[PDB]
Amino acid sequence: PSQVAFASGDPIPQNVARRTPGPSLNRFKEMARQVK
Amino acid sequence: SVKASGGSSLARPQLYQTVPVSAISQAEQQDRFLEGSELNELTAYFQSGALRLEIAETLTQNADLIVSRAANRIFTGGSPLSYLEPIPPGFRPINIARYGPSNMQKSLRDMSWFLRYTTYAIVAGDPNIIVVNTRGLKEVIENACSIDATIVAIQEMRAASADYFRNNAQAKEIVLQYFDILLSEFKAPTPANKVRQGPSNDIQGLELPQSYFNAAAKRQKYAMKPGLSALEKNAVIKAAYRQIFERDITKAYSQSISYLESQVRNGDISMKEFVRRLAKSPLYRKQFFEPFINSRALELAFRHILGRGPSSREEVQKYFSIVSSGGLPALVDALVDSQEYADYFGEETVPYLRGLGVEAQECRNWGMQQDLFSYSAPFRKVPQFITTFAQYDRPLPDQHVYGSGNDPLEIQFGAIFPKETRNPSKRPAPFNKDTKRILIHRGPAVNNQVGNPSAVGEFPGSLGAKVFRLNGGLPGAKVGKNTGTSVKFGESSTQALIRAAYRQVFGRDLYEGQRLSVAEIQLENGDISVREFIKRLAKSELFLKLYWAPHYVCKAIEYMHRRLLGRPTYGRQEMNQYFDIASKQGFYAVVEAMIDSKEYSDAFGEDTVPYERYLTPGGLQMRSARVGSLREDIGQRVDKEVTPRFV
Amino acid sequence: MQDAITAVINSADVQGKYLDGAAMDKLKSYFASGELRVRAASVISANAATIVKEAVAKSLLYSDVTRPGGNMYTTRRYAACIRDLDYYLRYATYAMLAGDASILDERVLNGLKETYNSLGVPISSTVQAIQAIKEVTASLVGADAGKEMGVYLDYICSGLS
Amino acid sequence: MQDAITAVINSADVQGKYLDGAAMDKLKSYFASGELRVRAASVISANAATIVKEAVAKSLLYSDVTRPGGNMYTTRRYAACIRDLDYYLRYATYAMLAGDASILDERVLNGLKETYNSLGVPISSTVQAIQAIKEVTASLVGADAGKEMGVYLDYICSGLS
Amino acid sequence: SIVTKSIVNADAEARYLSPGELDRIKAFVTGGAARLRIAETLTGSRETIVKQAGDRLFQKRPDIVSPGGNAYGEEMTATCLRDMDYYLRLVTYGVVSGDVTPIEEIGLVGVREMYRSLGTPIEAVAQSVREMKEVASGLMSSDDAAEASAYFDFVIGKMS
Amino acid sequence: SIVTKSIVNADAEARYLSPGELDRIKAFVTGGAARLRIAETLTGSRETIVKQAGDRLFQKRPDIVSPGGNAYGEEMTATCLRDMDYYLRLVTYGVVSGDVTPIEEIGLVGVREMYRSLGTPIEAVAQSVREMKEVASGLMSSDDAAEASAYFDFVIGKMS
Amino acid sequence: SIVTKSIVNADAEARYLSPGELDRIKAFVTGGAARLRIAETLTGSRETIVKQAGDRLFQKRPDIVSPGGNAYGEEMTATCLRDMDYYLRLVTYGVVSGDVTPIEEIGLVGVREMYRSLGTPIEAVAQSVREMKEVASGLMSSDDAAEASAYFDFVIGKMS
Amino acid sequence: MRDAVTTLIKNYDLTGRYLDRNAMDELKAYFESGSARIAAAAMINANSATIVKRAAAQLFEEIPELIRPSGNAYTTRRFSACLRDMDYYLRYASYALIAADNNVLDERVLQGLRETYNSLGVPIGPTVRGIQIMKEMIEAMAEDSSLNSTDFIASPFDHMTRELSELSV
Ligand SMILES: *[C@H](C)[C@H]1/C(=C/c2[nH]c(/C=C3N=C(/C=C4\NC(=O)C(CC)=C4C)C(C)=C\3CCC(=O)O)c(CCC(=O)O)c2C)NC(=O)[C@@H]1C
Ligand SMILES: *[C@H](C)[C@H]1/C(=C/c2[nH]c(/C=C3N=C(/C=C4\NC(=O)C(CC)=C4C)C(C)=C\3CCC(=O)O)c(CCC(=O)O)c2C)NC(=O)[C@@H]1C
Ligand SMILES: *[C@H](C)[C@H]1/C(=C/c2[nH]c(/C=C3N=C(/C=C4\NC(=O)C(CC)=C4C)C(C)=C\3CCC(=O)O)c(CCC(=O)O)c2C)NC(=O)[C@@H]1C
Ligand SMILES: *[C@H](C)[C@H]1/C(=C/c2[nH]c(/C=C3N=C(/C=C4\NC(=O)C(CC)=C4C)C(C)=C\3CCC(=O)O)c(CCC(=O)O)c2C)NC(=O)[C@@H]1C
Ligand SMILES: *[C@H](C)[C@H]1/C(=C/c2[nH]c(/C=C3N=C(/C=C4\NC(=O)C(CC)=C4C)C(C)=C\3CCC(=O)O)c(CCC(=O)O)c2C)NC(=O)[C@@H]1C
Ligand SMILES: *[C@H](C)[C@H]1/C(=C/c2[nH]c(/C=C3N=C(/C=C4\NC(=O)C(CC)=C4C)C(C)=C\3CCC(=O)O)c(CCC(=O)O)c2C)NC(=O)[C@@H]1C
Ligand SMILES: *[C@H](C)[C@H]1/C(=C/c2[nH]c(/C=C3N=C(/C=C4\NC(=O)C(CC)=C4C)C(C)=C\3CCC(=O)O)c(CCC(=O)O)c2C)NC(=O)[C@@H]1C
Ligand SMILES: *[C@H](C)[C@H]1/C(=C/c2[nH]c(/C=C3N=C(/C=C4\NC(=O)C(CC)=C4C)C(C)=C\3CCC(=O)O)c(CCC(=O)O)c2C)NC(=O)[C@@H]1C
Repeated sequence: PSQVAFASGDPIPQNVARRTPGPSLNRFKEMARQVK
Repeated sequence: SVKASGGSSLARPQLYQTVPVSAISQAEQQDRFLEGSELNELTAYFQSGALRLEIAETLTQNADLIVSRAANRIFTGGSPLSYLEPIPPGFRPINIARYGPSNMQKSLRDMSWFLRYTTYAIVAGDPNIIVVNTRGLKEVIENACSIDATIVAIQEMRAASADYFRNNAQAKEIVLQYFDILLSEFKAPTPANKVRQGPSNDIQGLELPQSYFNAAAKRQKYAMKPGLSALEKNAVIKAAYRQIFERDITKAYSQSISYLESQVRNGDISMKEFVRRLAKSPLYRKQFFEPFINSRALELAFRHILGRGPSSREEVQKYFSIVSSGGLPALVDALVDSQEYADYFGEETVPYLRGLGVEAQECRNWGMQQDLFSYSAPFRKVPQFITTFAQYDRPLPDQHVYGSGNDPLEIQFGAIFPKETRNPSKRPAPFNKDTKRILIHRGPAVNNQVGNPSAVGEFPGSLGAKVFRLNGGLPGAKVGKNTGTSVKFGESSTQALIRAAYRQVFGRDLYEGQRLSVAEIQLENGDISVREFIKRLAKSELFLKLYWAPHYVCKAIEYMHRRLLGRPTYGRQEMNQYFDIASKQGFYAVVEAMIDSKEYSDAFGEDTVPYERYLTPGGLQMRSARVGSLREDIGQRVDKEVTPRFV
Repeated sequence: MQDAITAVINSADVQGKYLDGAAMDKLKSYFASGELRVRAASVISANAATIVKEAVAKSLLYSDVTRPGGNMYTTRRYAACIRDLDYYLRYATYAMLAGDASILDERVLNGLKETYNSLGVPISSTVQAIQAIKEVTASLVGADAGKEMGVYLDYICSGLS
Repeated sequence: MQDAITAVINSADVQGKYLDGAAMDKLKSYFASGELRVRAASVISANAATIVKEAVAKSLLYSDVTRPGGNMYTTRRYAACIRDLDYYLRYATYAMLAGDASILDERVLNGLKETYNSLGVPISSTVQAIQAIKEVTASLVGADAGKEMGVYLDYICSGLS
Repeated sequence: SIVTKSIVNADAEARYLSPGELDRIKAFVTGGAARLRIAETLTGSRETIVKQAGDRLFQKRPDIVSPGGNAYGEEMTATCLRDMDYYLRLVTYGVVSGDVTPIEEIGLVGVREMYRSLGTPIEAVAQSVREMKEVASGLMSSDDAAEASAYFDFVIGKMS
Repeated sequence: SIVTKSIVNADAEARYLSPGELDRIKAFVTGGAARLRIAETLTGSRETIVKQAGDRLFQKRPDIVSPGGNAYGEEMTATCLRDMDYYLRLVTYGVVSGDVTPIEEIGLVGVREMYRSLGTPIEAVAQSVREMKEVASGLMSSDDAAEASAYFDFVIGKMS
Repeated sequence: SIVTKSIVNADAEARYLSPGELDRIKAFVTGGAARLRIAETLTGSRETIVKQAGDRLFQKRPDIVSPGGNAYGEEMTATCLRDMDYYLRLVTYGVVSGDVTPIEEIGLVGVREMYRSLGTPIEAVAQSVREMKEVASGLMSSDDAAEASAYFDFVIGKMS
Repeated sequence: MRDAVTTLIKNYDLTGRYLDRNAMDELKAYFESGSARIAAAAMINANSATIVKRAAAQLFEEIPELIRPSGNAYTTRRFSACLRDMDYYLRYASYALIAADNNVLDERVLQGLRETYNSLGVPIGPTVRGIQIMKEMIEAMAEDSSLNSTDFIASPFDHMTRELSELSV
């Protein structure tokens, strides 16, 4: 009977990843590769 | 920038339909509990959902293998998987190097995203996510990608997912049909866009792609056909009551006109004629005409009959002229016997609320229609349409930068603010940073600091508020009146100053156990100045409790500025300043900042008690546009009453 | 503002009745989960800047909102958005401590929607931002505390919507 | 406020790119007209009270507005109308120097209608008085710069509609 | 309550609650069971306390129930016992809340202006609460009544 | 612009533009071709100046690119060079407008609060503009370099 | 101290101490021996806390010890250990007082202006107290650690 | 809806003035430029679909995150809606070109655009960028075509940029 517990029981943690620089900064990613 | 704002209420478009979403919303629109049908929709889905988890889990894990076997078959001349992010009609294998890296990156990710949306489709249990995202895709992909290569790619994935899974015929067929839908929707060319034609010259024409109206939950459309069994006929009539009265009133209060119900059940009068007679009935008149202004009742009549808000300024102007001429019947007649009504609903179909998902929407009456489609619309008694439409053409109104609600009533005491919830009368206006509000000076018009900044510390001479100053010598300042002198005359003057200083910080005179006795006697001894005394009364825990704590942060800042400086804030620049202090430092520092401001020091010295210096135009209108106090020469032509020449 | 204790008192005061058996049970329910609320508040107090940091990092960073033309491009706007998120987290904590969302009505959601519409702030973007708080909060605060915090943050979302 | 320069800066900033060839052309066009803009401003600066005087004498003086029963009858009201026309000439010069009517929307026409309706300021008579300024300014400055001034003076008039 | 007062003080300085204020709430929460016992005992004999303390009041200050007195008459004595029941109810709210804010907001703020307009001596109402304390302390145990009397003492102190 | 700040100052005093103020706009419009040349020079090396200033910053302050730093990894270093390019563009807008208000309103007002949330050393970004100034002066003349430096120094001064 | 904080709050409203305020001092004075036990443990093993938490900071954020950082060299590392020793001393003063005012008056008010003039990242100093909390909690009993960490978390909260 | 003629009428009607020398000259300037305005409108009517698609393709290469996940141009549904919006802006600029007035651009486009885009979560930055890309696409094509006047083409798109975009400074 205790299978009904979805929102009443323990909530399942969801993995939300950190937002990363995208292909708009491909110019700067190229610059960061040459800055070494 | 735009001078008016209708509001930006949260829009929630349905991106794709699921089985639970399809089941729940079906009875939600009908205003029923989930019956034996809609429960069985879920029951069969929840049982199959366990299997549907096993479909995806295998396909999510082996996702790399499926796309690898696909790309190798389609693309020739090297390895397509170098940079990873059955029936051939007549396809030619595309070269890797010839296609280019940028086009190859698109091609690879789409092949993965096609499979990704297939996995979401099984988990959702409805191929709606496919139908939407695949229907109008053939045309846009044709330009720089071969169609013949895509069909065999999906067909490869169809076989790839079939062989890898292969559990049961009750299990694999779900994978097969959803892939079969996927290829058929991709083979299908882009359908024609839904064209919302303007009903008249006043309203603009719109267009919506055949994809947006494929997911956004279709509004249940009921049509009275004469042959229908009386159960679904009852469902049509209940829906007609749910449209006109916003709710099923026949279930709620047993308020129903059976006289009209009988004629439509037979087919004597059409649904067009039913809506006509029901909206001119005393049942509607009492509820949606009687409690409302002529403008707002018009706005409600729009959503009940046409199923939309008034679209243009000219439309409100036209339909208000109708409701002024013949009233409610004439308004109803104009709404039903329109070119729009007979185009949408015709004669048989019950009117339905056409919102964000149903049709293409115009960027004019967005937030005005959003609040109208809500069930909290017949409580907003302030018109939202005619107000915004008129404010659109006009410049920025006399208003606080953070809305009309942020403005307190210009009264002696009590911070009274218009509530957002209680009687919706929110009037947003796009105010920018460097926007100074025009304020009317209490004293001389020449003594305004906007035009005369030198005359900021000039006292209003029987034009504005009375100025309280510690000009006279405080009692027991010098040791001239030694020991005695019981009748020291300069004692009542400083006590009247204290009371006025209390009256400025707190609009009203305080009680016995509220007066700060420590601060009073320090001023009376001459230990602290008036500037420090005003600061201490505003730094009091009572001022925190009475004006700061129960009110909205920026409402509390605005009222404090109207009490300590006797002036509303000019705009954003000042409001943002004190709001920044309120966030970091707190309430006490906001008090400190308003007292230690240069403008405070210029207007009021160390001995000067603050006073009302500037009013809002709306505030002065409340004071001097009543029956009394209003002069004869304000907004009236004055004729010189002279005795006639025969007299 | 009123808390869970004050809500019981004010309900008894308006009727003019002494605290009855049902009222005593309502208070005991709050006193059952009170140590949990205090411990929950101390976690948020420590990670005040940290929760806001990750919330922006998971939703708002490297988006069209923070990009030029957006409503969170300029540093003055970015700081103003951070300021708002600092307000939302603090007042949610107060409401969590109180056990009542009456403070959120009085202080926050009295004229927030009218302010945001006048400013031209995307409410859709803020709802996503406060939803981003909800996950980061529950990661540090716990499950039962995360459920409590999850309600009041959704109430801020509900008021804005 | 926004001038013709900051309007180009604003447009380039929200795009998130440096000032292109088209952006440079818009600046050079303003700098070419800038010589006429400063010249006109200096003459209006020196002849400030005289333009108002001629405008009041043209429209307002020896009328029902200045006579008893009118709104420009009282001395505190007369000096207010002088100051009002002192605002209009000053801010029109400001907008003329700027090259944009942004300042007029932010300071001048910012709830001006509701101000004038509350006090009982004649809307028709004030518009004619600004037109009286427009005619005097054009005759005093020139046919090119006075017409250029007349655009912003008509903007105040159309804002009072 | 004490939760409300702490939050308002915290919002005044625009900061999260100090661990001193956090320790204030948690100890009140754990020591709340004793506070509910006080409220139950005061409610249990609410018609016993008011009746006894009223009798103590009209014996100590009989000029109140003499011609010229504010509570002179069968109707006026009844209103006085009604007033005494209000303050006893206010005490029960105060003990439960762990703060004197609910007593202040309802039945202490503007009490001096109220009893002045009615023509009631404020020192006599302070005496009625003082006698109300004595009867209540007799019913409750030593340590339990001692922390309960503090809420009575505020009502005395604010009025007298 | 130098116009906007002149208007604001004149509006605050409620007066027409000063003969001194009008002469500064006169000197601005005549030297409008000169300041647009500096902007084109800065735009010309939009990927060269910030590149050189980047290399010079990461050798002077290697803690930035070291583990535990704010700009650790190729993704975060890209964001640092993005900030470099933003501020260089902000100076480019500044030299064109001849004012610090088109600079401050974008990326100086509330910048300490801005970088605090990201956990960025503000004094390191102050050195970022310092290195930008030196390279920009290198790829420029002498007389126009001092005019460019003045707006660069404001970006340094308000940040540090 | 919690006594002083109570007095100044009562003096601001010009009133005697609240029944709750007097009870809190009573609860503090009874648990004063427990607060002394927290101090005696932290003062006894003071050098072991700051050394471990210091090293735990240096492994987490090595950019501090790396060149370009604030605490570069053995002398500057010893200064960072001293800074943490000073802050651990503030916590011990905080727990005996029962309030965060002693911590505020010495080493919290105007700390952001201080470490700016030193060029020290304040978020790294915030993380050092976080590590100091972790080692101290593992040193002494959990019932005393929960009380100790409450004052530690305030130092973290005000720092960050 | 108001054109350059109606705006000038409304301006003179407000003051109650007959059409003077300045009024007649402004009308004559419209009527002489009108031939170029229709010819410019004939150009964009010919290349309505081609410009919209190419300007989008340039936009999603400038800002790639739009067509990437969490972007508001990711799905086909969103891609069709964005190209529809790009079609709208070109269509209302088409009206604004002949009208020589930005009232049609204000009334039916810009008035409730900010409120809508903030509701669904549609970006306002990439939008005005996409409008400005279209502007550069028209101007270059108008330079290629035999057109005497091309300066009026920039006017509606710049007004679309000015009104919709956030006030940076
Ligand atoms: C005449 C005394 C003054 C005056 C009036 C005026 N009114 C309008 C237009 C409208 N009138 C209303 C008001 C009402 N709606 C209601 O529900 C009620 C109560 C039953 C009333 C009286 C509204 C909403 C409108 C708008 C409809 C429309 O566009 O006509 C105008 C026209 C203004 C315009 O063209 O925008 C006028 C002039 N104003 C004056 O000048 C007189 C002193
Ligand atoms: C008594 C006849 C009835 C009554 C009164 C009542 N008033 C308040 C509080 C306020 N009274 C006002 C009104 C005014 N503001 C003004 O400027 C003037 C004219 C000089 C008046 C009369 C205001 C602003 C308030 C708000 C708080 C304040 O005092 O500043 C209350 C308390 C309401 C509350 O809940 O706070 C009451 C009860 N109500 C009755 O029951 C009587 C019939
Ligand atoms: C951050 C999640 C997002 C965001 C926020 C944002 N808001 C504003 C503007 C203001 N916010 C408020 C609102 C409040 N008033 C109150 O009383 C409280 C506390 C309960 C709040 C939260 C106010 C008053 C302002 C105006 C301040 C000012 O004048 O600057 C902005 C600033 C926008 C601008 O400068 O025009 C921002 C950035 N918007 C986003 O883009 C984020 C997704
Ligand atoms: C005579 C003593 C001096 C003088 C008079 C003079 N006045 C004007 C112009 C005006 N005077 C007023 C002033 C008032 N009218 C009012 O309503 C009141 C308050 C009751 C006063 C004091 C006004 C408003 C006018 C304008 C006239 C009109 O109605 O249109 C003039 C004419 C100025 C001109 O050349 O236009 C004159 C000559 N001048 C002197 O030299 C005497 C010392
Ligand atoms: C003269 C053209 C006409 C006229 C004017 C008139 N105005 C007032 C009063 C005020 N004028 C303003 C308006 C402004 N203040 C600002 O900040 C701006 C924007 C730059 C303007 C234009 C204000 C605020 C007032 C109120 C007083 C004050 O200065 O604060 C009056 C007096 C009204 C009264 O009864 O007090 C008058 C007469 N009216 C006419 O008759 C002319 C056609
Ligand atoms: C390089 C000099 C230093 C550095 C940079 C760095 N910055 C961020 C994050 C952001 N940078 C900004 C700042 C701006 N945006 C603007 O609008 C302006 C004014 C024109 C500027 C300068 C913002 C808002 C961000 C957020 C990212 C985004 O907008 O998408 C980071 C990333 C850190 C993180 O992930 O939290 C970095 C690394 N860091 C250093 O250590 C250098 C000294
Ligand atoms: C050709 C062999 C392959 C191919 C190439 C290709 N793709 C794009 C870009 C897009 N892909 C899509 C499609 C989708 N949208 C959805 O909702 C889904 C899930 C059902 C998919 C797969 C869209 C809309 C685009 C455009 C957005 C973008 O730029 O990414 C291109 C670029 C188009 C152009 O020339 O402008 C190309 C060349 N895609 C295929 O279908 C083949 C596997
Ligand atoms: C493409 C340039 C960008 C983009 C577009 C986009 N918009 C929506 C949503 C809507 N678009 C509008 C706006 C208008 N309709 C009008 O009448 C006018 C004036 C002519 C405009 C500009 C409306 C009303 C909607 C909502 C309903 C509808 O589609 O008709 C979407 C859909 C968002 C969703 O996912 O639900 C999109 C994708 N988005 C981008 O990212 C581009 C920068």
